[PDB]
Amino acid sequence: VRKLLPESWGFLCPVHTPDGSPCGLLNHFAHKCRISTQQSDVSRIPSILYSLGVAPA
Amino acid sequence: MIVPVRCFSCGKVVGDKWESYLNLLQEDELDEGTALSRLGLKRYCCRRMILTHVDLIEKFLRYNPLEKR
Amino acid sequence: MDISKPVGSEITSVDFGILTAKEIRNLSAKQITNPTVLDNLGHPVSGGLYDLALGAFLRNLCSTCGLDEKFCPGHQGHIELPVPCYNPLFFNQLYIYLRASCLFCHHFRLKSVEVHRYACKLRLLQYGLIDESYKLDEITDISSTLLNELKSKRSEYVDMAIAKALSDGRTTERGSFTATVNDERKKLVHEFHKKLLSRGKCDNCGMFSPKFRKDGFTKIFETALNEKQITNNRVKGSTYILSTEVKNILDTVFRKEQCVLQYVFHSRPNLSRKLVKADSFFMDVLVVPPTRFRLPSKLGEEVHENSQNQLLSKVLTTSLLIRDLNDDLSKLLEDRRVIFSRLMNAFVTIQNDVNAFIDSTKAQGVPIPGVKQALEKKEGLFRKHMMGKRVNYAARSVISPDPNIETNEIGVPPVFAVKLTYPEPVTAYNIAELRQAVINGPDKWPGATQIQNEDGSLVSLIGMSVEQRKALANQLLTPSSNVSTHTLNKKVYRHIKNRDVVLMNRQPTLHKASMMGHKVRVLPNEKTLRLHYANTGAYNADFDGDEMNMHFPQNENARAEALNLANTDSQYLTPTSGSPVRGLIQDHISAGVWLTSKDSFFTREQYQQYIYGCIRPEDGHTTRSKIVTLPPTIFKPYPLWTGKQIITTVLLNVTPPDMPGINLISKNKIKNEYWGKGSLENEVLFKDGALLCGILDKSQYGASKYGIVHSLHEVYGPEVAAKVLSVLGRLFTNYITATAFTCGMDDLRLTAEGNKWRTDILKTSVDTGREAAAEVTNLDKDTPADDPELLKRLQEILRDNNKSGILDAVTSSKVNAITSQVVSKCVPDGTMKKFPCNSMQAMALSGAKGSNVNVSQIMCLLGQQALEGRRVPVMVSGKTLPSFKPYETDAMAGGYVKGRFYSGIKPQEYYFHCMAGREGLIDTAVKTSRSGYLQRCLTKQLEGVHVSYDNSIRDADGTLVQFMYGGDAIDITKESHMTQFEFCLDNYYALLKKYNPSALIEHLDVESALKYSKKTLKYRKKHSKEPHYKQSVKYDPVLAKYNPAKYLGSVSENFQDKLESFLDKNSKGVNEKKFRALMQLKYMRSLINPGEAVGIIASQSVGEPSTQMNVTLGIPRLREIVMTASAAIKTPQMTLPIWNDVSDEQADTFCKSISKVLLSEVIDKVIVTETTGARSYVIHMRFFDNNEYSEEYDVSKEELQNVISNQFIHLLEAAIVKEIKKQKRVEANNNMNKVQRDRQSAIISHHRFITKYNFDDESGKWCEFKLELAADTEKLLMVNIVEEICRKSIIRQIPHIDRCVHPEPENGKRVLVTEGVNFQAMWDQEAFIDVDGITSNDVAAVLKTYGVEAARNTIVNEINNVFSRYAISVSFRHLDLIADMMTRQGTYLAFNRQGMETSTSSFMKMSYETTCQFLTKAVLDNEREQLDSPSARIVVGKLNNVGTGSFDVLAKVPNA
Amino acid sequence: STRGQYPGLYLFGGHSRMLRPVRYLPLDKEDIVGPFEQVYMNIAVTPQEIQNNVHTHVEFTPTNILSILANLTPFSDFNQSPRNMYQCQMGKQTMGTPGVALCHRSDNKLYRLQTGQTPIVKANLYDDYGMDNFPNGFNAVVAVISYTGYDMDDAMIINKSADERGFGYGT
Amino acid sequence: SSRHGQKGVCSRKWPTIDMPFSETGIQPDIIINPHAFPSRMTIGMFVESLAGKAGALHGIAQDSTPWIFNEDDTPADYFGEQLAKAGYNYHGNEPMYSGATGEELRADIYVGVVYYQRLRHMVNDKFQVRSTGPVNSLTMQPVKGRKRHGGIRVGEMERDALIGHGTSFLLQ
RNA sequence: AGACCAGGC
DNA sequence: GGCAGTACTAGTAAAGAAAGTACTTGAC
DNA sequence: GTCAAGTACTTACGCCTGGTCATTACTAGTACTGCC
Ligand SMILES: Nc1nc2c(ncn2[C@@H]2O[C@H](COP(=O)(O)CP(=O)(O)OP(=O)(O)O)[C@@H](O)[C@H]2O)c(=O)[nH]1
Ligand SMILES: [Mg+2]
Ligand SMILES: [Zn+2]
Ligand SMILES: [Zn+2]
Ligand SMILES: [Zn+2]
Repeated sequence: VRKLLPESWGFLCPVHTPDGSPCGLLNHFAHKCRISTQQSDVSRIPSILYSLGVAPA
Repeated sequence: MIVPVRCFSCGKVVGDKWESYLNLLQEDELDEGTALSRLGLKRYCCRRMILTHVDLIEKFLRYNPLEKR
Repeated sequence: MDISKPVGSEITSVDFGILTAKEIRNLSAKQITNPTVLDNLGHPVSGGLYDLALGAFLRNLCSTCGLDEKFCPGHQGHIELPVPCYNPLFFNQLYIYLRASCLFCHHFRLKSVEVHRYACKLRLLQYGLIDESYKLDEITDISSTLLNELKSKRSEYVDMAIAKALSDGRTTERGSFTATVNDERKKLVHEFHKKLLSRGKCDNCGMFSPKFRKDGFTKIFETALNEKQITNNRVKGSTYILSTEVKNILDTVFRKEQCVLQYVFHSRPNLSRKLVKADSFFMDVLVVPPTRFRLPSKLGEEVHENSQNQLLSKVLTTSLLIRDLNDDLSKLLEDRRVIFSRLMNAFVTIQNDVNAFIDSTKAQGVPIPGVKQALEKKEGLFRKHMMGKRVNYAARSVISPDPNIETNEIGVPPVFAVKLTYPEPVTAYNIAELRQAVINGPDKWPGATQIQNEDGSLVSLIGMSVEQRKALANQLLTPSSNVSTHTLNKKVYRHIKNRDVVLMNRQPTLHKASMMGHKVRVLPNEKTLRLHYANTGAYNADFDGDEMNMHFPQNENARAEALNLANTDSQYLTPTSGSPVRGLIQDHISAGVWLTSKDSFFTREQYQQYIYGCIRPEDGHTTRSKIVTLPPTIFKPYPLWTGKQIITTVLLNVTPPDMPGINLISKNKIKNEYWGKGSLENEVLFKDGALLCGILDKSQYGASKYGIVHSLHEVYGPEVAAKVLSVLGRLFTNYITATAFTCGMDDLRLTAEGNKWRTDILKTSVDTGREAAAEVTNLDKDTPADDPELLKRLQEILRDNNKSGILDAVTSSKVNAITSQVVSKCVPDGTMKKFPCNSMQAMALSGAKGSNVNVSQIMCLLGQQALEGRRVPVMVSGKTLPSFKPYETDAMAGGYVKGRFYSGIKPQEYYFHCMAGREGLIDTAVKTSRSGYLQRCLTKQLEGVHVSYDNSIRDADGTLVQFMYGGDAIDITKESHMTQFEFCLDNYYALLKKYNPSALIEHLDVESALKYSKKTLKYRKKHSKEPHYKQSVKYDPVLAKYNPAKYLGSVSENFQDKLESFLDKNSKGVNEKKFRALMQLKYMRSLINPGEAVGIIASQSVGEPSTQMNVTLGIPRLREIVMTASAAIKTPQMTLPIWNDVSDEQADTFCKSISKVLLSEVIDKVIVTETTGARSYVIHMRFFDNNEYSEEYDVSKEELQNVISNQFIHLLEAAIVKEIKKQKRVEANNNMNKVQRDRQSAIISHHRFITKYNFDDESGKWCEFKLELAADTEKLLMVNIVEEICRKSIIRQIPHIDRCVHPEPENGKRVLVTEGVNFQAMWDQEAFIDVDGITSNDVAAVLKTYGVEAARNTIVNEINNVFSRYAISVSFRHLDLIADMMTRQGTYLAFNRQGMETSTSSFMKMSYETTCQFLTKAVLDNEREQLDSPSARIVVGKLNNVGTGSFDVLAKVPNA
Repeated sequence: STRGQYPGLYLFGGHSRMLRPVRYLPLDKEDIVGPFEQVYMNIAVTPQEIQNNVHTHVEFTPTNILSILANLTPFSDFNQSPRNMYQCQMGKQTMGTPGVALCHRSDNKLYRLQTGQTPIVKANLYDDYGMDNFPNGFNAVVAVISYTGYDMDDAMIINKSADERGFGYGT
Repeated sequence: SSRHGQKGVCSRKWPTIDMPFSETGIQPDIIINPHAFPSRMTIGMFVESLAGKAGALHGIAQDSTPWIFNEDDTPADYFGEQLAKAGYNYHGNEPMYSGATGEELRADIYVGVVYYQRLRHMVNDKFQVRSTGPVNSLTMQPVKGRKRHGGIRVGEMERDALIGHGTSFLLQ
């Protein structure tokens, strides 16, 4: 869990992480990693997936 | 916070050159290297005082508890 | 402590007994009775917990002694528990004797002659008669007349054997209790209690007793007798029971069997002849502690009562409810049942309160801690306030580095010089300087803060003016007006001067050189400690914010130990390897390269300035009272000196005269090729104290063996080598402040040719990641990266963890051979600025600071970023990173970064280098905590082992570990130049002065040990061609017969066989016999002194190098060997010596016959076929071709048929029946021949539900067999069954051996390593394996088949090569004692709480862990201990028996 | 894929996601992607490393992967990586300037350096977060030299007449 | 501390007349050891010295956001030519004298203006002393704590070091 | 005197 | 003028992702 | 008598400096006030 996995490219900072006991666990975001804080407009996406070729469930 | 009197590495008096520096960048449109050379700051220890001074006292002075606001 | 207040009485021993109820009614000050602690208006109520009879409480006099708060010691009180309750320390043993005993005749349920068999074997183990207890057992439904004749002769044998052994000088009437008779007594009582608990009927009168039940604590139940065997209790002509009745049973059982239980509860003979009683296991009276020890905490108004007062109130609350429940019974069914069902509930709650007061984990109802849990762990009492303590007279501050300090001194601040103080008693030789100190005052160094009068009184100087303070200066040396205090004098607590001693200390104190005794020198300016640079590697101290402790010793016995014994000049060599830890570090090593160069020429003013800047005769560094110089190197045109000639006269002034100069031929770290062509500056040369050739380096001064400071330590002494490190530390500091040293950006550049060499090699790395991928994937060569077969198998590699390891080890093996081509070519040959001017190379080659791999990553390329063995991890998609496409075969894409720190690394190179950097910061964190508990388990066992005056190392209680330390009794810190015979011959006349042969003959026996050393040397050259089992030796070595510390020439046999091998070869006014007479004197003075804390040193020499850290390896291997002593070893092996007759082809077809073959390893696929509606199955297991597995596994076609016939189906028939039980909650014909129809018929007959069977008899490819079931059964999977059976069925297996590998021949010999231990089965293979050379890894299996001394030899080599893998040299004297301590009982014992139970010291076992488990085992044994162990002499405050306290001091008084 | 992650098309539009801007190469504009989304696509770190028909996106800058403190250590691709990791721990333990409303604060312990400076050597993100409002250090004439003997292992010295003039002074 | 991981306490406030001085007349206000660089490999502090000094001569701020330099255009080539246009050298070295002896030193000294940081770990928050003081109530041992004039602890790992030297009166 | 949190080496 | 309702008061009672041995209950 | 997994009690670097928040419900009582 303390390792620097490559999936954190652009989301967690590779270098800004403390030493010793919090090493690897406490870590900081990248400065452009925004976090979504509102549920987005979703309700028109199944109407425009059925036109692209999706058989309905 | 406020401009350092008597720069740290040699001892040249530097604190009388802040308001002359902002004059020679705003009215007389000089770059920062010509203005430090016109004020007599030749050694690069003397140059990095006026060049890199933040003048943070102008941000402190807006909190005056001795006056209505 | 006050040295002017003696003490005549001493505690000799302690012994753990049970505190009876009759004593603590006479012991008690006042019985306390109500559960109110303190009433209103802040007073303590009389009769409660806070009481004035229990001690003075809160500004109020005591009611027992009448003293105030400062002088009342506190007094014992008690409560009266109304019913006898269960003591939770003894309930696990009370429940043993409550069981296993008859309730009718009140013996045990054993026969009375076998209870007597343990009554008199334990009597023989109280005395020192470990061997007579087994002769007693050799004495032999049955009438009860000969049993009295049997009990008579066994009792007469004991009374004769005790009488004989006590008469024949062996055993005291107090008995003998060693360690190995504690083993035989613990083995005998555990066997006795185990046999008591397993009895059906009472063997004295034959009828049953109802079995008791304990679900949890606080309660006991007995069960009703069965409905069948009530008949036995009619032919002799569930229930909760009370603790008064449990006591009523065992007050009868312990009386009917008094003659036996006296020996179970006594380790030593009971000279008091007290009865053992059942009141021991119960407690009818709680003892409340003194009220001093339960004062309440206070934080402003937030005052809370103590936890023990909360627990003792709830006992008193129940102790009054249980009396108020006796109101109705005193007055007297419905009026009787509700008052009795509420009384019985008070019995349980008063038990649950007396448990929770003693043990918090035996409570129920985050809980309030009891009295057990104030003792147990770290933050207990043995470990937080006994073995470690807070101390007075001690400072701690940040350290700052400091030259101009004489390498044995510390620099103390002024504000530490004011506060810390020392008691000087005034004498006739103090009132000059100690009158001046008391005039100066508390705030003027050197001053004084207090005067202690003769009466014990103490006058402070703080609030005093100077006129009042000069009058007390005339009061010091006055005759006392009191006759009772006429021999006492005043003590002036003066400040710390420059002559005092100081004990410095930096955590973690991993070894004893991390806590040294420094001298003092006060400094005027700032508030920090000042440490010289030769001490910075012994404490492991850097100066980025280290703070370290300063303990100031308070008497002359301690000042004489941190100046002579714990001194920092005595700690030059560490006892781990014998290598120095002290030396100059970074700037001084970079300056001796420039000073001792050929270019350094100094004029007459420069040459004489550097000498007085370092010698300074008035401080006492010279030895001539005048600085002597040399003639210059050059006389014309003007005189010039050399930096060789600087250190020649630096060493000429600090050396003692009339003793010749040093002679040394050594080498250094810088090669000859860095100084040009024909250079000789690699070899250093000292001839009569004159440096004639060679640079001076880390190898000469610095922590490194056989340099010039290490050689000055040997020939001249430790006081010289500590002075040379001061003078050279000032010679190089003064050389640096006039001729400095810089590293810049100029030092990091390559040439335009070297950058061309760099990029042309790295263009060959663009195809390296593809060649390594094409090799592992088993394509041939030259396949493109976008090949769909290359990308298919690389996806197959990623999904497996082992296939990805052999891809990350082939690419890393190829790209690190491209890294090794740039470092070999571009440095130093392609660098712009070169040595000596290249300061980046100049301090990496000289060992000042840096490595060759550090200048590689700076100037050439940074390399492969290796993770924990592997390369950079890959995502699920086959991408190593979002920048790189999936599964590309690039070296850069997998962690090999080509950019260097000079010109930068790319953002994907930066992210790979951050993965490897975080790996180092976790291994620096998580792997410095695992070695800390290795050393704690080691030091607790080995705290008391030490050299005796017999030169025979042994434990504190007296049991003997070894007969001689290392076999030769020579100290590791004194045996460095012992076999450096070419060094000691060149320095003969100067080493003869320090050993002084002529003045050291009278107290010796020169004549006798030399003769018997020739009787054995002539015998061993004549014999000893035969191996060791034939050698009836007829002669011991001179160490086993003669004392080597007294008899000259009593040396070891390697020292004799290497001196007679040296002195035979070369023939060089010293003759042959005066050199062998001075090495035997050098040997005898290099003996180890008696009293050395060897096992601490032996356990610090393993725990401290452990922080530097297809088989298990490292600190997990040391836990398997040392700490756990596991017989369930993780990866056992066995090394098999191949004969010279069998070749490499006869050896690897041999390892195919030992390594196991599973049935799973031979099967291609298994196709079941189920048709239901009798559930049918067609199990068709398809193999590989017969030419494929008879070559690979050497399995024949017919042997594979026998595994299916006799082994596979008998495991398959079981797995089908096991599941039906647990669910109740193309090919040939059928008329083939007569034998296959009867081969089928035998399979059907001997198995349960087979109806058909046929093997491929002509080709060995398939095996099909029908397998019917009943129609009642539901569905089984029958593929997950078959796969699990096919992995457990074995074709061929030697038991406990799973693989046999033929590795490459390491170090000449031919080696065959297995992966499992079976020594019996490898003895049958004499024709292939040398059976008398089979070494192994399983230390517990070599003990079972080859014995104790073979396991002792095995454990030394296995604890050796865990340090030899990391190139860590720890000597075979520390590994010898850990071996002989772990096998000291003939078994393989661990360094843990299970392996230390056989030990005499009770406080040692109680201090380590499980404190109140060793506490109960001591008080049950009534165990007296002699206070021998170092952990037992700190609990009771005794001087140790190790080192300085290993003897007494007597004073010769002239008059009678 | 053969034995990989379970396939499917997963759309996410809810709260608490992790999101970073990235530049999308057909019709060059901004795209916002997530960690579950990024593991199967091919972004490039600079537009001089785009390979044809494999790269869908590029980053706007390689320095949008580092944090606030991580972008402000200068020339960070020349340092060994633990010494960049040590700086992010030690860049936020300095005696700097906490604020300018200290007359209206009542915090129990506060560290204020008197005359801070802006560096000659700074990132372009320095003047973008307004770290000139909070100067956490000072420019110092640093000579890399073994001259003194008092600064060998890890230590350092100051000119004595420098902090007679206020060099590194704080309350 | 610098902005690169190069921490370290102050050893002495070395006086101006004892410090090295250049030919331009300046004196450094920080001395750092060159032996802190090879094992640590912080070349961002070397190139901050060229970038800081060449910006102090011209009155300009050079940016240092990472990966603005390739392997083709090394910043040591970039900031060296800025120092060479001002009169200083391409490598960032200056000819300095000694303060004690006054002689010309051997090589030119690597100088420059880098940005230091003052950490909050002063001595005054550390640095405890005790001769005697308050004790605990039930052990009569000194109190844990610097600000209560309390003592330091000699634990188990320091107890056996006093055993291991064989000094039995230091342990008592 | 504990809990949790932030550090130091 | 004194009665009873509330709102308070101070009063005393309840509060989930590691290693090893050792004991022992399970069936047979 | 016994194997046998199952259940139970144990440790898990050193010491060093800071800061914080650390009893709650309720229950019966004396007093305050609105009222007739
Ligand atoms: N017992 C412990 N010792 C520590 C701890 N942290 C630091 N130290 C000691 O302080 C020293 C710090 O060394 P570092 O961790 O910084 C390893 P580093 O690569 O920075 O060495 P240098 O590069 O030579 O400075 C080290 O010798 C340790 O003995 C710790 O958590 N526990
Ligand atoms: Mg350090
Ligand atoms: Zn200046
Ligand atoms: Zn008393
Ligand atoms: Zn009986």
